[PDB]
Amino acid sequence: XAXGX
Amino acid sequence: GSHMPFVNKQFNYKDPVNGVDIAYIKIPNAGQMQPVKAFKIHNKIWVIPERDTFTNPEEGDLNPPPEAKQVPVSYYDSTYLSTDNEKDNYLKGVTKLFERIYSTDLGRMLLTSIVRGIPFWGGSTIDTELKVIDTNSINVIQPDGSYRSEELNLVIIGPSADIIQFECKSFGHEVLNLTRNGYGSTQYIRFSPDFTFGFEESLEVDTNPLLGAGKFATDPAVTLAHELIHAGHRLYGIAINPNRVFKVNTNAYYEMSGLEVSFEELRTFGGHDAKFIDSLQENEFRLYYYNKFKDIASTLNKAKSIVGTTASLQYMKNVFKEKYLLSEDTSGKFSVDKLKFDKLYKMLTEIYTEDNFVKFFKVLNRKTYLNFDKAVFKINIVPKVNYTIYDGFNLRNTNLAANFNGQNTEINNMNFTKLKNFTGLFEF
Ligand SMILES: [Zn+2]
Repeated sequence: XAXGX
Repeated sequence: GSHMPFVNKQFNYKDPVNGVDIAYIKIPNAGQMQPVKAFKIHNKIWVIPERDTFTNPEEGDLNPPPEAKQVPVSYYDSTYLSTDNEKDNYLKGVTKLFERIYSTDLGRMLLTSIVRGIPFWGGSTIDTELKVIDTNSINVIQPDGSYRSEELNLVIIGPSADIIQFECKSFGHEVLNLTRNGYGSTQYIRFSPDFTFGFEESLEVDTNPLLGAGKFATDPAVTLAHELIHAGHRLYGIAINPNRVFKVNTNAYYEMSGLEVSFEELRTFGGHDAKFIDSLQENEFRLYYYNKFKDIASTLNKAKSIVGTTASLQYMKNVFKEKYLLSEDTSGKFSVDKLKFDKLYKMLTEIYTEDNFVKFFKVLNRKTYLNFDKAVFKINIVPKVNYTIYDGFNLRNTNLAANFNGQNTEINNMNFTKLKNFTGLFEF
């Protein structure tokens, strides 16, 4: 689910 | 990386179903779902060009929630991927990304590990019976209209309601334990080749939640490679529980908000981020998984019979011997070799990383996982004049070839439509 912030 | 293409066939969404590699399918434990048209791009790998309203029947509705309910980094469009033309463009976009990944040595290696990563046949209540686990298959409609069960390793599907969902909102599969016990399970990846994120080329700007509009676009091949790396850990059952976290204290803004980042995400990014994984806990995890692999070897040694299949007990014992690189003595006993274990574990967790893919693609990209997103754009990588297998956005023999100009959304503006800005909204 990942991308995150 | 690829002489013969990874996806050996040009698929159109409207090609007629044949019950083999273009077929109506259902996913296990989502019974009574209407069958969905799916496309088999490679051995063990399927693509479903639909929004994901199936895997998590808590997430069955695509409509935007209340305005005052929506978080800043979220994006809703309930019509996205609703038409045949969109679905055709999705399939060709995903396909082109697999090829871009496979054309690198690193991608070739990671795709190979993934195809080889057949979820373990540990389905039996009987300890000496080898049996498939049902959740590791899909049900495919045959030309006569009956169902057959087909094992697979990987499914690419469309997003759920939140097209830029940045973390899971409840769960993976419930026996996510299969992702952490050596066994591995079939992996479902939500992904779209039609959107990407803008980031900032300066570290000080990219890691600040109040600065930057997102000048440079992330290459979607990197984003897809990121999810494939997770799928790699998860198919070999070596994912680190998400409850193992870094309480981030290396960025002031994460810290003042008490933000936590899972070791699994840091490992997946690689580079300098992976060093934030407590060395003690890293040695713990590795011993834990080694012990899981020994359990697997002894299961296969105790194996007396195999059910739910025509394949030999011996063909399948050897499939897992290869998957887990097991050693075999003169009496035919399997065992886990510490050097081979260390090699396999290292390949999956240190060689296959986001930071490593960036080097192979020669793209600009975020320098750390611990940053703040700036923007989301709509893109279209399908036309060769927009994006290619070999060069992504930074097309050779054009103005876009040098200085990452093709990722520069100011220079290559016709290739990006900005949808939403995140800067300044975060919560600070
Ligand atoms: Zn991730």
